[PDB]
Amino acid sequence: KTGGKISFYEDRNFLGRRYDCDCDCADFRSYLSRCNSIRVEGGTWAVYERPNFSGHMYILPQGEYPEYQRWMGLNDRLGSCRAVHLSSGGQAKIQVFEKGDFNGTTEDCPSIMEQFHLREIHSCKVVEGTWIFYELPNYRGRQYLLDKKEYRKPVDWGAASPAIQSFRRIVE
Amino acid sequence: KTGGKISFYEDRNFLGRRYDCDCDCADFRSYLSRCNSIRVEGGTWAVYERPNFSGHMYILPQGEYPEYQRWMGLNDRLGSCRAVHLSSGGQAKIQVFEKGDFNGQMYETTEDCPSIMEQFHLREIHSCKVVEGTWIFYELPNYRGRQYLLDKKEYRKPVDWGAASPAIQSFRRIVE
Amino acid sequence: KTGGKISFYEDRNFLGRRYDCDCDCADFRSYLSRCNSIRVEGGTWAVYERPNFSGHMYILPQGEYPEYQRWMGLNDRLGSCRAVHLSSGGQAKIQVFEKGDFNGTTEDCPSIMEQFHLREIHSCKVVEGTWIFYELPNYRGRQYLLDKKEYRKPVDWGAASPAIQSFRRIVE
Amino acid sequence: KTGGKISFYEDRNFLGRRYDCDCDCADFRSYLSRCNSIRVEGGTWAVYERPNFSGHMYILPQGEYPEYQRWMGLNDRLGSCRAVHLSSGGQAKIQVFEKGDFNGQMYETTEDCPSIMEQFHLREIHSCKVVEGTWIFYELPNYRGRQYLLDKKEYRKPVDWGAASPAIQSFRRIVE
Amino acid sequence: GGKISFYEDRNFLGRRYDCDCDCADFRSYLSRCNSIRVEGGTWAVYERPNFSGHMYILPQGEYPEYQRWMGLNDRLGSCRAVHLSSGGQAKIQVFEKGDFNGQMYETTEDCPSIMEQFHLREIHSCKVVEGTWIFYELPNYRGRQYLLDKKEYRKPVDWGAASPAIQSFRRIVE
Amino acid sequence: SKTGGKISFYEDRNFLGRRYDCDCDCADFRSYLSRCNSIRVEGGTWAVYERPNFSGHMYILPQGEYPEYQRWMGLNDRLGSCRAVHLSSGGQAKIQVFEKGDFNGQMYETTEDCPSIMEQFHLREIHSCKVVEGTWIFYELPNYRGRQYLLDKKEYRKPVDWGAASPAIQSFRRIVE
Amino acid sequence: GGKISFYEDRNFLGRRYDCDCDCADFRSYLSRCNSIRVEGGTWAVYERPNFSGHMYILPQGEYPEYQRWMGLNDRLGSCRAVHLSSGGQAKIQVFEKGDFNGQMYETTEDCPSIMEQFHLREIHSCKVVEGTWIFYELPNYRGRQYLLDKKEYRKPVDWGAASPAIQSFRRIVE
Amino acid sequence: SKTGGKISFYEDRNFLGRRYDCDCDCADFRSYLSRCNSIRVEGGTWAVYERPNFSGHMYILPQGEYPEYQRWMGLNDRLGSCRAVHLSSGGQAKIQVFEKGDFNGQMYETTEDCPSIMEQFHLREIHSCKVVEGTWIFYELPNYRGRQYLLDKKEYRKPVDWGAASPAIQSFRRIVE
Repeated sequence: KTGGKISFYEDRNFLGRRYDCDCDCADFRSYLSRCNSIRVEGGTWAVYERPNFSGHMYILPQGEYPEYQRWMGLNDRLGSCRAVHLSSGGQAKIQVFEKGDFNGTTEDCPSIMEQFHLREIHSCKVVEGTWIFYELPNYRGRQYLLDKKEYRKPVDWGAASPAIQSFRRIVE
Repeated sequence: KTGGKISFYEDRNFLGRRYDCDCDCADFRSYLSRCNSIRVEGGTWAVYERPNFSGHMYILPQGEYPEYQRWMGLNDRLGSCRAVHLSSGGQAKIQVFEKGDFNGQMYETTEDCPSIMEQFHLREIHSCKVVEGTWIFYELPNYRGRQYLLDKKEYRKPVDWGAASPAIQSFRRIVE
Repeated sequence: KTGGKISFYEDRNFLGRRYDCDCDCADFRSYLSRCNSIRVEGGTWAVYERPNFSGHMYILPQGEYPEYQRWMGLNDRLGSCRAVHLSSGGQAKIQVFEKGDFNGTTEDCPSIMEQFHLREIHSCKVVEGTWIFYELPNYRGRQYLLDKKEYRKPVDWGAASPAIQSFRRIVE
Repeated sequence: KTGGKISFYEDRNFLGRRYDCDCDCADFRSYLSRCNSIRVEGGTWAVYERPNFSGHMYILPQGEYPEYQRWMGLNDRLGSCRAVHLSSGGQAKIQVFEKGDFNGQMYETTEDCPSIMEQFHLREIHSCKVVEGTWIFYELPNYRGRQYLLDKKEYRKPVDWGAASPAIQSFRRIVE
Repeated sequence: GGKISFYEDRNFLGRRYDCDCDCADFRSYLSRCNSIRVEGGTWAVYERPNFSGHMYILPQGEYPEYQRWMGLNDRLGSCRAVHLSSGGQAKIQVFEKGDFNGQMYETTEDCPSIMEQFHLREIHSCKVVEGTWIFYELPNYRGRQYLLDKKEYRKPVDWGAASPAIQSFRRIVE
Repeated sequence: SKTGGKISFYEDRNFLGRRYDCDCDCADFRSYLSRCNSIRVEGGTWAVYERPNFSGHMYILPQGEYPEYQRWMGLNDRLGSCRAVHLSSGGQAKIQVFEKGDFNGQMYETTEDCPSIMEQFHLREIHSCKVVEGTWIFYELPNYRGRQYLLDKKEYRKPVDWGAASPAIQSFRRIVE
Repeated sequence: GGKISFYEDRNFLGRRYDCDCDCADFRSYLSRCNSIRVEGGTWAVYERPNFSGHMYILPQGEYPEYQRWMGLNDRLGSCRAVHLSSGGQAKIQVFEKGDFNGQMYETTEDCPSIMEQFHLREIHSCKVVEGTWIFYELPNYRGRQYLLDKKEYRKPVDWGAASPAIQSFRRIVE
Repeated sequence: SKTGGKISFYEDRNFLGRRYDCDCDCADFRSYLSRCNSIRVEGGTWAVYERPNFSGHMYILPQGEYPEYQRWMGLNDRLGSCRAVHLSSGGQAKIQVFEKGDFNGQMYETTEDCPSIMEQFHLREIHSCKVVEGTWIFYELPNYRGRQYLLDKKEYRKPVDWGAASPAIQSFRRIVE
């Protein structure tokens, strides 16, 4: 998905004619008559026996495959491939109960009061992803980082005067 | 993930002495008098005012920061940095359905499953909605057999994967 | 398509947050709020105002674009991109009339007689692509190369004893 | 295209002295006693037995050749190489149709067209089948205006490009 | 910039996992490791995850069988990079007169005025016991620069000076 | 030492004009550059010289980007030679080892690797040690075999201090990097 | 391995086209060229296509305005790389006795037996007028090797030999 | 000279075992490698030495891959230092120029660039010339301005021989690479 490449050799042991794919190729049978060994430098890839992403599909993580049997393959007939994009951003979500612990949406909040009629924030638990509390609204002031765990109060993180008033999501 | 990188410059506009970090640095005061511009070429980084990750912290994601006001810093002192890891392995989950459009019993995990008859007692998987991640179905257990690839979305019948059969007995999460 | 990359900056003059795409990205608005300048190192790219390849689409060859107006853009709203694969292999086709000049399909021929009941080859003209005549059948013996022109007889290329008896297509 | 490369080795199995070509070499006898294996990392190459591209010729496309019998050579003498250029710019063409599913007058070029009213006298393009290449439609002439991207296939109505309007008056071929 | 790469089959084959830094776990990526290529740096490599179990250390080089690093099996789970450098290991001796006579003053730390720290006008000879040092003609690290990347220097010209006028010096780190 | 590092000289300010790249040491590039008003240092630390064959005023340039020569405390724009500074990463690395615990008994001091305690000294076991510079590797068996323990710049009153569950140590090496 | 890169706007902006070799045309890719970065090699750059019109030659360096290479306008259409190297430019003088006395014999070509070509047992001094040469103790380019990468050598030890036994020599090319 | 080139030494045959990379000149890697049984040469030509500080038997290794040391005519497997051979690309490059056509009249010979024919000689025009080594650039105007003509290793009986439509030539440079 970023820094990924895959190379198909017509012969075992990374010999013969060779076809290199960075992104997806619907059909490369015009370049290779067979494929008996594959190097995948980056990323994970799905390779299909036949073109336009049809046929038996095998999955190849990065690694070095000198015989098709090494990628569970059946014969030596492949014709198309596609890079799989592992979901970079995932379960970005968070809950805030502010004062104390509890009962006192998933996208950034510039204004504690505007986006949510909550005075301040004094408790909160993470579900997935990493979040960043900002002291003043608009994401200004001191920054504090929260992994995907659960925090009991402004002391479960570092902010003596819990003056949190904004929150952004990490994305990678 | 790994493979990140970040370069700190002495002067504004990516000029002066330059220190390149590719992992975490408990001290770069023996290299850089000050910091006045940053280039993040990969990853997300946590930069610190003082060595050993003390002082004020600023979170920098990829990009080109020609002034320290551009990462909202209070001055040009920095002495340590750490790479925020974004939770990947340990982020995805799945729900598999016994009877077509999500009828029958609804089973769910975020682990894997080498034998669904052993793990879940089902023989065939007729449907499923993947909450998060990308997954692989294999016709037979122990992960051998025909493979079908599933991304984050829903599957009313076994149509979207590449078959007209329900036949599967193992699946696995992709982490790289 | 091979050795291509594109970088979106949220600020003019290649400043600010930056998102890098190798292959296609259906949606990157979670990474960039705006886009005011683009570097495309390799290949040509289509960028769409909105995600999943919808909206106004602009085309960017490799080059360096410091304001959106420089890629004919309208505002600073882009959300998805796709690399365009310029057809590598094209009008691979050829005609053979053998003896003399004339009246005496587009894929390789191991056997002059088997694939076509033609004795030998003594004339031929190219339409598109590069072809390679082989002396003996099965692509053996002397090799001769033909660009996409038109040849009058075995002397329009180099093969005194015109013993051509096979033909392969170039692919790049 | 350009960006190719090819490496010649003295011994079999990619061993011995190594000469790397990235463009055409009229002589490499002052470098390599012999040639017994080749690695083509990019491009398609024409290798020659004698310097100044004389002698027997063998055509090598990307790949790993550990013996000279593997490129069907007669022995290990080589002294020159030249990079077969595969005809790109000058390979594609288009046919544009005045009336829906290819009714009306049928017009065709392989050049470009900055103003189709000027070039062809049509006001709107309702259909077209692209024989070869990838092309760009712009709503207005001189290539400004809305852009739609077309690959090699057919278009019954103006549906496959991104509009419900026929409005166009310029188009261009992509060469890179 | 170090790199280490784990292979699940002998002779650099199978699935491959790459580290640029420490890694507390690879069990999710590789099930066995039977060979390694270390392209930068030297690594502590551990049997289980979280840097535990038995530890083998690996410098640059290509290891095609786990025995070739003395491992007892193909089980490995974490690795962190031996980065130890301790740039804190430089010492220099400076003398008032030449050929290492006069008041002699040893320092492991930089010096912005030797007139201030040491009450000396010139330096006429010098021993570098450890490290690499720049000599400045003026205090506050300005003026003519001289690089002392050797052992001993008996008169100023040895470091390529035509005057004993040197007033500050500092160490190069890497 | 060695490994990668690179240096670029521009005729004009802000990284403009004819450019010259030093990969290793070059004693005269006067034939490529008429002067030098800006430098880029990607790798390593360089000494640059006003005149060829490593003479004249020298300035030292670490990694960094120097848009005009006053940024390298330069005096003019005449430069002619470039040397890369090797900054040895393998120098003083001493280690003390004792036959008794808590630093008692016989004590040897050394700076070089040792295939065998019993061969070069007359200790079977090793019960305490001091690391004076560098970082070392202890082995269970002679000739750098057996279990490995990684020892850095600290002190060790008993074996368990370096992780070992016994005093059995019979070889050691220093690290080089 | 040379590279040159054409930009259609001043200051390295706009569409960009890259050459590794000669190129008879860029009109299909760029309409103007207003600045160039030459990262390897030196280039003849031509006004029109097919290496015609006026010619400007460009070595490594970053040219942000076409005037900075002395061009009269932003029109350029082809370029080929000045590769001229003429490795044919090496000459060596060898002498029978030392300090450049004895029979003296000049050659621009290699020599597999100096006993055969020249009727001499040893070489006792030598002048390298141009190029770089290896000296072999035995004929047919075997035996102890000595590298002559300087100007003059008055006795064998100068090239680091402890005997005048040298019997063949050849030039290094690049 | 300078520019990129690299050299790799392996402890064991066929590119196995501990590895050491020389980027520039290294005088003692005995502390990294115990011996050397295979070498990879990516860039340039190297002189390798049996013993440290550039002494012992030396062998010369061009680009290539040498799986055992007999492939570099080696005698044993002791190596200790490495020097990269600089093979000057800018040496003898002579040029003769005449005031008359077909080599008549005054004739100057030179090897260095020349901002002005009228300043350093008393020719206004240039009608013939010989290039004895290298390749040169003729300019219309003094100080390397005006129209450029590219001259290689040949001879030129009249101006049109180098492409020019007139004898107007008033400066010239040699190429360096």
